[PDB]
Amino acid sequence: KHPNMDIAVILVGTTEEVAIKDVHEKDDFHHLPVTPRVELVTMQESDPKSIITRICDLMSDKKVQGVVFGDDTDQEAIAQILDFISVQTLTPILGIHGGSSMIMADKEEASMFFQFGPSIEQQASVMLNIMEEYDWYIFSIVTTYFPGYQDFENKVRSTIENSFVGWELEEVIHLDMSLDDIDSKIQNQLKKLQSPVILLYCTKEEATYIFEVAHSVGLTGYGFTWIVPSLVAGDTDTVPDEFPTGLISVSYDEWDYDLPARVRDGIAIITTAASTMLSEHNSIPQSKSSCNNIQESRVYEAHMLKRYLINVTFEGRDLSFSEDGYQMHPKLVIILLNQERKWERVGKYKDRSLKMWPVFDLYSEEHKDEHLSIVTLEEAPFVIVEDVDPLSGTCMRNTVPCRKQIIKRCCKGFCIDILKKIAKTVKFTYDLYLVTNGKHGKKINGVWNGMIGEVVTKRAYMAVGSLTINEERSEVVDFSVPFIETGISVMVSRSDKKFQRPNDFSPAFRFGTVPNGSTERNIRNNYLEMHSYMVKFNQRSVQDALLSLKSGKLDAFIYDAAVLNYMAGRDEGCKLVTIGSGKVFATTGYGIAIQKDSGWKRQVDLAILQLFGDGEMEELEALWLTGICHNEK
Amino acid sequence: DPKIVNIGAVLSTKKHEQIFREAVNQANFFHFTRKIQLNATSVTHRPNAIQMALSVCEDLISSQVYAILVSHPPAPTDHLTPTPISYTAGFYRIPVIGLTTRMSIYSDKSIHLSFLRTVPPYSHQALVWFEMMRLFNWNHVILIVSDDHEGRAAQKKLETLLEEKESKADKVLQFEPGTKNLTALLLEAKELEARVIILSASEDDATAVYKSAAMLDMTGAGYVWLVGEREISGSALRYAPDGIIGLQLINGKNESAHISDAVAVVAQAIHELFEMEQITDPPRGCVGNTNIWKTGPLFKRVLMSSKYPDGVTGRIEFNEDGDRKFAQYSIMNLQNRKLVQVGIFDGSYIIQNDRKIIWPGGETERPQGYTRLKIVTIHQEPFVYVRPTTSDGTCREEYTINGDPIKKVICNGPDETIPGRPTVPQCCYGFCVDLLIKLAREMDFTYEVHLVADGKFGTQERVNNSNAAAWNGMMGELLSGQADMIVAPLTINNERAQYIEFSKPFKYQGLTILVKKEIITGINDPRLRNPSDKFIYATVKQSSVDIYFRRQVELSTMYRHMEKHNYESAAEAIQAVRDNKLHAFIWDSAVLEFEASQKCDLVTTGELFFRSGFGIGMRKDSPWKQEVSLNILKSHENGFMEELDKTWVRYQECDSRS
Repeated sequence: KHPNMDIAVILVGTTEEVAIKDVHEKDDFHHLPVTPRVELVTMQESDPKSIITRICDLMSDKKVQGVVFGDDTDQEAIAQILDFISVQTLTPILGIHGGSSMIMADKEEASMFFQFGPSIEQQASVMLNIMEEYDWYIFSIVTTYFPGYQDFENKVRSTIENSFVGWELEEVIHLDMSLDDIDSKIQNQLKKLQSPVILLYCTKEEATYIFEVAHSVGLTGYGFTWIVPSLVAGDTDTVPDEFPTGLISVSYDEWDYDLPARVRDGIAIITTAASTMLSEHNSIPQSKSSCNNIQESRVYEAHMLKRYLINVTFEGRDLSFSEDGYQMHPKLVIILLNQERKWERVGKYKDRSLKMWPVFDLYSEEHKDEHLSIVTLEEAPFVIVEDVDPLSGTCMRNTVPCRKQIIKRCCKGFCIDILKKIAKTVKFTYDLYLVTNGKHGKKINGVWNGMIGEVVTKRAYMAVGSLTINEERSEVVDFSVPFIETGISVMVSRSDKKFQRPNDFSPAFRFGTVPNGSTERNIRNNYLEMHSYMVKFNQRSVQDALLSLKSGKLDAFIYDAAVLNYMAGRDEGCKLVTIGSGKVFATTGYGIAIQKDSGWKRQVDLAILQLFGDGEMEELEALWLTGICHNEK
Repeated sequence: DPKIVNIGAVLSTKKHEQIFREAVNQANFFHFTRKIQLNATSVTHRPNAIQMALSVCEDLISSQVYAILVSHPPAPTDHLTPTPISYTAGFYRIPVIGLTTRMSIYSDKSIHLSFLRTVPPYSHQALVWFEMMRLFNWNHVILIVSDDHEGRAAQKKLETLLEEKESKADKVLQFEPGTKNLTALLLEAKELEARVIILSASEDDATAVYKSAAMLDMTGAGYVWLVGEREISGSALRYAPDGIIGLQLINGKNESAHISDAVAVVAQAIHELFEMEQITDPPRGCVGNTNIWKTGPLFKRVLMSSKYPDGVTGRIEFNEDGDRKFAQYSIMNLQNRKLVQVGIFDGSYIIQNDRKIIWPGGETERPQGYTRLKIVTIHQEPFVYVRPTTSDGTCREEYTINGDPIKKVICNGPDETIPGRPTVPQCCYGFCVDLLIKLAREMDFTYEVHLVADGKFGTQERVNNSNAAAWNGMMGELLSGQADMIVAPLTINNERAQYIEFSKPFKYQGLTILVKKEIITGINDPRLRNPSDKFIYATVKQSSVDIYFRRQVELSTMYRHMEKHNYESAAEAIQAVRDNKLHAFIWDSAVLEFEASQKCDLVTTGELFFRSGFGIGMRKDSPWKQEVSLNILKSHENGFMEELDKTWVRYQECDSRS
């Protein structure tokens, strides 16, 4: 009738001879159908022989049906040993602290062993959450042959593949601690990796050697940071300073719940599993404990117990395990090595979600560096140079200074405003000047000219203006996305091959464009006859080209579409208009120069479409681009 | 002064202990006794693991052993009965050397990091098979493994051998141990073309394997069997098929030869070791020492590199895992239901004994070794048509406009007719089908076609984890292998292209727009550029066009307007314009122009943009595609395609309306 179970628990260490005996086991939750019978024993230092002998010794005829192990020790190995006994006995064993809690090789399925440490997979997940929180995207992994490797590599792989972010795995390293090195082979590899954020995985002892070697390699310093699983930190009571400071790692907290509370959790799990198994089969779990002889009969039946024991709940708290035998989601704390020897908590993490305390710059501008000088040119419609009021002595309002080597000129306009907003958003400061040789870039024989030259000579980082886009310049320098719809176009008063030959039409026809332009170069590339014919009709400047159109002596003019459209809108009389719908061939937009694959690059691009994203460009279009003509619409 | 350096061992019998001590004394006598001396300690196997582990900690380690030797017990209990020692010594990093454990699970340094052996594991036997496979030139085989660290390790090793070559997974077959009936799996095996088989399993499992295999007559000629030492032995030998090829490791049974040699190696290793300084004795006794032994890994390092090629057992060198290298096996044949040595294998090269080769069934010499294409499609009106087979009766005699009977084939595909969606037997006839059969007459292959469950051809989606999802649709079936080859109207693009090989285009076409004639300037239409809620422009989400919209940055803004009011399938998309629900429709021409002819109420406009081609999908690994393109071109030159488009594009009634 009265179903009293038989249980045993052990504490090692506790920094005391006369370690606190039988603090717990006091009746709690007595309602549970089986009452616990407890025998407590302690042993001072761990050994395979001492532990094996003692646990079997307690087994005797005693017939205990469960065991909880706890330690003051930092030792990795212990868990496996007790697990081995479990494999032999089929008697459940679990552990609440230290090494037993420390991770171990994948448990034999038949075997029953449990740990109150977190799952390897779970820990890797937390490491990832930590990196994501500080937005450290790029990282590498240093590992050792110790068990759980490739369960870890796989877990990281799974966790990483799913996320949207463009994180980079740089290197994965597997080094055998066995075949210990004269070669400093670990030094020879570790020296290779350039990545800022490093995940390390190994035994507590191994971390020391890897770290001394890293200290030789120079990997512990200045901008690189290391992140660690439970095992290395272990107890956290003892910390060789061979570990670098700023080392980041997760562990279970002593403060939240003390060790006896944890032991209470273990006992509760064992007796709850006993109660549930009872409820299911009304059967006593009690079994003969003696290891030396063959395992007791009907102990083979015990498998279901494991099946029952995996998830257990008491005190409104879930003990649920995972197939490996780690608890599914124990509460966990993000810890850092405070300066000196301190292990001081940084974060709390539970279940699905994680929370961390410090805001910024955890543990000459930190975000970014250097300065950028910019070159431009004055557009007859866009980029406007104005002469500053001499009495004032310096630029006014929207006008931003630009210098031309030959005198301070004051630039304002579309490029100035777009640049200004961009500078405001990305938050950098810049120097603006004017180009001298060749304006927009021009090729004579082998060599480039213009702002592009100053971009190539590194006398300019980025070139801004009415500059059009083409394959050659995109080849030499990265370009910003087009902000405006533009291109080649025609402007006249009011593919047919009428352009292709003038001579087909008996009266001489006339059309021309500005030389050294992207338009003229494109023309020469695709259509030769047009270029060779139009060289006579080429004009000095857009105002003068306009003089050729306006006063007569020229029929048609060809130029950039944005300028021709703005000029369409703005004219002293509506004497000038675009061609057709002004729908332009060679559909292009104004870009912006950068050096090469290395540049702020994408950061710029985002800024640009944010400008349209808030609808500013429409306003700026109405103010700067909009002309009065095209009034009859 | 002399220093007594202990060694320890666990062996089968006291006689073998005496053999051990004798070998040790031979080591002492033949190397300097003035500087150092070796001492021997040993114990018989104990009934459980625990008595033995206790023996190591008490009886052996109290003697300060620098290393331990272990052998399999007289009656094997379960398997890997020398499991505990590798763990027990391992705590202190004391090197362990097994004599009789051919078990593979000790090869992983991670779990057993102190473990070395004078014999190669069963996995390493694959070295022979690759060499065997090498000689006979069969690249195509089948592998049957039990499911455990043993079988999976064998698979990994052989596959790793194959990795240097183009990776060859002709097929692989996993079964789980203790299963008396394996019939279904072999039924799956026969379908695979490759006629050569290799297997690894336990004796009891092997009985079941041969028992099941004989039922399906896979033991017959034209089939070859390659196997592990365990398979030929025991009860498995009794039920074993004739002509099988088999392996036996040399001196595998003998502990003693391996004893003399192992101890010889240990001696050489130690004498080489003490040449080094900063040495420490192993921990005295298990009790009171929680710490490892710093020397132990070094002792392992020298011992793994320890040469001494001359030995009673054969050449000695150790692989990275501590497993032995360059071991010798003796190949065995089943002739007249008895074991015979056809040849013997030593070193990296096989050796052929004078005995005649036997193959299964009757062969004086018979080295013989080594079809069905699963095809998938989608419902696209011009190149594919779907009608169910009338009752049981198959296909209609319906005739093309040019007098020819229409060809047809059976296809299993999604049906929306039933409220639930069953994969339904159907009749499908098409341009792509005529092409496929044209190939089938040209090509050695035979074809069975079923339409993909998803109406979509394919697009990347979902999340990710162990069982990655992958792009939904027929393409996904291709990577999955549900269909080995894809015949459909598929546009060819780089994003897909990296994943799979693409056949040369049968057709050349580009995207365009359908709008009703009866009262869009360009691919770039200001009207598109000037979108309107009032003027719709419609497409199919997950259609490749959508991939063009998402992947391309330059038009990336324009994508979203199209995204609104998307249709699920082609018929509905054409219908909307026909129903006048949607003013415009955007799709690739090859599907669209045929419809343009079909109604003429609707028209195509502008210039094909996103100019592309349609091609037949295959995995890069499959060489048949090499012929396919080669065939496709051959079909282009003669004008076969021109006449097929001429047949299936009617062109009957329509014109430029204006």
